[PDB]
Amino acid sequence: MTGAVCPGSFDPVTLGHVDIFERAAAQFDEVVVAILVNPAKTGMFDLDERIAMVKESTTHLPNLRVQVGHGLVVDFVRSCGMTAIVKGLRTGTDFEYELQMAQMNKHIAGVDTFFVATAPRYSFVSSSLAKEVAMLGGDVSELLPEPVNRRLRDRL
Amino acid sequence: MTGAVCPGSFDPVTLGHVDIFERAAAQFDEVVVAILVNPAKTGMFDLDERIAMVKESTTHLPNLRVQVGHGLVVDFVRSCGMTAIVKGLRTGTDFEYELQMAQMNKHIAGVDTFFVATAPRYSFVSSSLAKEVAMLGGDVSELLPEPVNRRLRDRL
Amino acid sequence: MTGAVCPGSFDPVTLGHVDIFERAAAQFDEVVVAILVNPAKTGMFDLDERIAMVKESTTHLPNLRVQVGHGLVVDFVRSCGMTAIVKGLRTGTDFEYELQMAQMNKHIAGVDTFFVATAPRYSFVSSSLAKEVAMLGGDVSELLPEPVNRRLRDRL
Amino acid sequence: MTGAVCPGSFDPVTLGHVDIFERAAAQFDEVVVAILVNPAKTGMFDLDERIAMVKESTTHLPNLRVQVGHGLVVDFVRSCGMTAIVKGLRTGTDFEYELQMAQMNKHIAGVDTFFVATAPRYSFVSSSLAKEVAMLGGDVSELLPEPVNRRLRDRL
Amino acid sequence: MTGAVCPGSFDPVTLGHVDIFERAAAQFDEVVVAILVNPAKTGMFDLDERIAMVKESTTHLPNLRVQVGHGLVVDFVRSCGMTAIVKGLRTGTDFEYELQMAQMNKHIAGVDTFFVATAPRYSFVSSSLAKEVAMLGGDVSELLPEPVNRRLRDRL
Amino acid sequence: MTGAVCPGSFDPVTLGHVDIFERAAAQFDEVVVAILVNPAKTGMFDLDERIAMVKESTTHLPNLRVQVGHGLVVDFVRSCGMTAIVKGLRTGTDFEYELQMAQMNKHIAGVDTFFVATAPRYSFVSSSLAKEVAMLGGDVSELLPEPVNRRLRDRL
Ligand SMILES: Nc1ncnc2c1ncn2[C@@H]1O[C@H](COP(=O)(O)CP(=O)(O)OP(=O)(O)O)[C@@H](O)[C@H]1O
Ligand SMILES: Nc1ncnc2c1ncn2[C@@H]1O[C@H](COP(=O)(O)CP(=O)(O)OP(=O)(O)O)[C@@H](O)[C@H]1O
Ligand SMILES: Nc1ncnc2c1ncn2[C@@H]1O[C@H](COP(=O)(O)CP(=O)(O)OP(=O)(O)O)[C@@H](O)[C@H]1O
Ligand SMILES: Nc1ncnc2c1ncn2[C@@H]1O[C@H](COP(=O)(O)CP(=O)(O)OP(=O)(O)O)[C@@H](O)[C@H]1O
Ligand SMILES: Nc1ncnc2c1ncn2[C@@H]1O[C@H](COP(=O)(O)CP(=O)(O)OP(=O)(O)O)[C@@H](O)[C@H]1O
Ligand SMILES: Nc1ncnc2c1ncn2[C@@H]1O[C@H](COP(=O)(O)CP(=O)(O)OP(=O)(O)O)[C@@H](O)[C@H]1O
Ligand SMILES: [Mg+2]
Ligand SMILES: [Mg+2]
Ligand SMILES: [Mg+2]
Ligand SMILES: [Mg+2]
Ligand SMILES: [Mg+2]
Ligand SMILES: [Mg+2]
Repeated sequence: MTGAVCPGSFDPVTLGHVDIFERAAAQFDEVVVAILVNPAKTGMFDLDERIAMVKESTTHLPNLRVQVGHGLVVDFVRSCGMTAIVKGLRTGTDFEYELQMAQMNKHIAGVDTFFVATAPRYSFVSSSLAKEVAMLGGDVSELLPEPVNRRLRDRL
Repeated sequence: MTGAVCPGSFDPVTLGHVDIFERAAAQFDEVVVAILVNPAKTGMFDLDERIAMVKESTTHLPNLRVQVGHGLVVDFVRSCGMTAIVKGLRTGTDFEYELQMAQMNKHIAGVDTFFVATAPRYSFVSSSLAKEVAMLGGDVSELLPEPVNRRLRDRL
Repeated sequence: MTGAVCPGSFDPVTLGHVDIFERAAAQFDEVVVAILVNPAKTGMFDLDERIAMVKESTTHLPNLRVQVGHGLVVDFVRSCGMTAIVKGLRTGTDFEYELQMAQMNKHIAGVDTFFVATAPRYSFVSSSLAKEVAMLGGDVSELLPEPVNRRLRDRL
Repeated sequence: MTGAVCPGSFDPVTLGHVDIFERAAAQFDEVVVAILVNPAKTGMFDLDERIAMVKESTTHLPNLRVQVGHGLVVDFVRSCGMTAIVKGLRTGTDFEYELQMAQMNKHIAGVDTFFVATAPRYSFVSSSLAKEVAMLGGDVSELLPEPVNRRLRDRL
Repeated sequence: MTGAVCPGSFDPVTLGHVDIFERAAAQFDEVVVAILVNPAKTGMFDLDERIAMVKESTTHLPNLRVQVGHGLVVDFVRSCGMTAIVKGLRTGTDFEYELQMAQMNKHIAGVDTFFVATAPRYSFVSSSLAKEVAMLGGDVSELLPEPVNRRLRDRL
Repeated sequence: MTGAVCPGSFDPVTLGHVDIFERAAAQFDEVVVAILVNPAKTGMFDLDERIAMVKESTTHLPNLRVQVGHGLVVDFVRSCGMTAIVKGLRTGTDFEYELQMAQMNKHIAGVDTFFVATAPRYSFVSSSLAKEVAMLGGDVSELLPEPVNRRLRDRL
């Protein structure tokens, strides 16, 4: 059984993430969305809200499951009995930076990384930027799934 | 039932190629190496020399098959009953070019593309560069597989 | 009295082009689309087919005019009584190439260049890529304007 | 009446900024230099000194005015009755990064962004780097307008 | 007598650094590894351990010496009676960023900078990334000289 | 006994070139400018015109010599009793291309490459671009040295 882990902070999940989830889900037997803890960076939502927002936006994906990660991505991936990561890429800069982590991840663990190009529509969409805009009152509603919008309309 | 295509000219196959082959064969049920026809320009090796070279270097990959394509990659992909292309990336610049190709392929045919970062040790290997060096007497034997080295000796 | 020129081959105009046109026409009193002659190589469409295509897609832009240029863009620009070029950019790589052109144009003629980021939805559209796909039977109709789609049908 | 807002922190303004100011001022009816507040990042000068340094360096630009911005750039721009931003770009990396903000800024507000390539002379000039060098005793005097130099010769 | 300074934090030195050291040492009369103090960023090792780790890994390099730097790299270089810096580059992004510092360093001090491309083997190797992996239990032993490994096997 | 080679076509030499020459001549005991033969394509200037141009612009560089190379640069380099190539870099993109070349040269011949960032003032100068502009009547005289300007006048 083929499989890939999609790691990230998903704080919050965006239509950009959901496109990746779908695209990954179309090509692997299982996909595991791994929500990584950052103990240094406090963020807008906590895990329960995070998982919940991913679960609500991915109901149409049976082979996909959501799960909290800790420690080294590669350790998490291997603990899923998988050997592959799937990440989106918006630009060549992202690639130059993801490249190093991917080559490190192969070196230490035999875990490979597959990259998908962002969808043209959402290429400018990122969690941090959507937050800041939303904080300052801008309408980011067309860039996020409704589960996320409802919860934002609660943090007004 | 999971499957990816690796399109390219493989004129000739390199260790870089073989690496992508292995890496895709490990994650998909089926891999199809697609040797693509270009009219301008004609290669150094002929279509059958290329299939032979690809077959000869992939004997350890039982889920891997080699076919020859004409026309759009997506037409070729759709015709294998597959919806997914796999390619290696050397640099951020490669990515920016392939990103345009990838999105255009997805738009016209729902065919997605998965990218895989070069292995550190072959990041400089490309077939055009290896050929240029071999024509002028440089030893590229450690960058190509034995089947290829063989065919190259008989052009000294 | 504020004016910019959009130089290019527009062989043929795409929705990407039209987007830049609109975006420049909104910010300058006058926009001049400059169809530039290249000897090597000859296009797919002929000079008058290109003007027709540009006129036909810009009927909603009253401050926009189309002229044909030969030679250096800066000579053409200076001759419209203008000091400013406007171009779209797809990627960081586009920028690095155009940056050299821009600075060289400013040095030799005091002509400046204003760059405008591609619209997300057309970031993959270029005329050469659209042509390549159309020659091989892919549907690019959603990336080009109706006047162009029309002329393309009559080459199937 | 055409117009563009030049936003930044201008702490302090550099000959790099002044070139942009001039170049923008040559193509729009009005230009508004917007000095953005960062409540997180304390910096070398405060607003009054900032505005003053810009005002002293831009006396030769009648259509230009200087003004403090708050909140979302796009909200500021719209409050000036304008629909355009003008930013300098030094490299393809800057572009990849400015691209996302620009596409976001169009999405949420219809505000467009125009980019100008830095002048070859000042391509390495940036406020933060000039500060650090000046802090550590290096002579950055040829990279900053005299209004800024005099004030630095006061912070020795 | 020709010479170049190799500045960095070397916390800790990697096989990536050692390749650079060697390559620099092969082309200049002397090389001075300059270990720069960052008073803001606390790091894993302190200077004595840092110098010691470099000294133990560079015994085979007679023309090379190790030394603590303070203040402006260019001031340090000039204090060695040298006029050149040598740095490794992994990617085009690094280059775009090192370019600005190098052009600044020429401007203020006539100090030039030479760049060497990383070795394919170690292209993904960096001190910070090796630390994090090692912190989290990954085996980075093949990416660091034995002097560094022994000391890491002490911080378990 | 320290030495570097500067390979290139120098068709013709520019101020950019001369800058690299000076910068290398300041740091190595010997510099060899290597004018490399290309069959496709033939230049604007002939091999002896190029040597003359390089000699005429480097009279102030006593440790600099000009030879003509055929074949691989590394063969030419090894034959000067040298192990080092020196090249200028304009952009991150230049770097990514030259990085492949550099690593391939090191692999096949132990020949290393040192890169030097363009001087700000000539960052846009390349010989192909200067030629294109001169053919169409633009004044490139401030970007090339007098010996070259001379030979160009006699092609107006
Ligand atoms: N809009 C988008 N399109 C395609 N892939 C995206 C994407 N946004 C994010 N991704 C991918 O999915 C991964 C998980 O995202 P996160 O790390 O949770 C935050 P982000 O949205 O990437 O941007 P941020 O790190 O600037 O907040 C990212 O590393 C990226 O590879
Ligand atoms: N050393 C390497 N490492 C990883 N991927 C590589 C690689 N070399 C090539 N690839 C990928 O595999 C695909 C097939 O390659 P081809 O189109 O047959 C020729 P090439 O070897 O890429 O070099 P060239 O196109 O510069 O001659 C390419 O699209 C490329 O992305
Ligand atoms: N989809 C798009 N979005 C934004 N700008 C674009 C664009 N496509 C083209 N442009 C810009 O408009 C200018 C005119 O384009 P042309 O030179 O006529 C051909 P092209 O459509 O860029 O593709 P090609 O040159 O790869 O065939 C280009 O310099 C480019 O920067
Ligand atoms: N030297 C230069 N040449 C051209 N444009 C420049 C420039 N320096 C800055 N700019 C542009 O003007 C904007 C305003 O500058 P600021 O944000 O005040 C600081 P900065 O000088 O850009 O560099 P920094 O952010 O590293 O301090 C920048 O975002 C950049 O787009
Ligand atoms: N693996 C590698 N290959 C080639 N050059 C490298 C290299 N790692 C580092 N260098 C070069 O040597 C310099 C000194 O390194 P340091 O600043 O001590 C930490 P680093 O290993 O570069 O990565 P970091 O800054 O992400 O921790 C770097 O600026 C880089 O130019
Ligand atoms: N303005 C400049 N500043 C710094 N380095 C430069 C430079 N112009 C060229 N160089 C470097 O010197 C080397 C020799 O150049 P050549 O191959 O002779 C032609 P070119 O002048 O680079 O432009 P072209 O190749 O685009 O026509 C190049 O490899 C390039 O890296
Ligand atoms: Mg993130
Ligand atoms: Mg190819
Ligand atoms: Mg074109
Ligand atoms: Mg800033
Ligand atoms: Mg560092
Ligand atoms: Mg050249």
